[PDB]
Amino acid sequence: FVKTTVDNSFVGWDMQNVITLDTSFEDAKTQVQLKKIHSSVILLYCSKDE
Amino acid sequence: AVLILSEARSLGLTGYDFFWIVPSLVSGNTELIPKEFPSGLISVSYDDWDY
Repeated sequence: FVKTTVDNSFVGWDMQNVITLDTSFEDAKTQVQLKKIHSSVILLYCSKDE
Repeated sequence: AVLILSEARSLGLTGYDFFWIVPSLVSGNTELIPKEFPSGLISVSYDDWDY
């Protein structure tokens, strides 16, 4: 839905590094995948504890 | 050095593009290499094969 909304829009948004991390939470891959982000605003979709 | 390498491998700092350079006193005698030393580790040292 967010892809559909950003595509057919008249303003123009830039989006990079759409992370979908599921491998423990401190095992190598999650660290680098989180380090890839360098812009400044974050949207996250989790369940309280996560 | 061994502890730092073990703690850095788990942090993802040891990948396909990460060059480590190490002084001569770490490679003690080049005959007691542990299992935590990653392949491709440049370390200048004095000569013993020649001379």
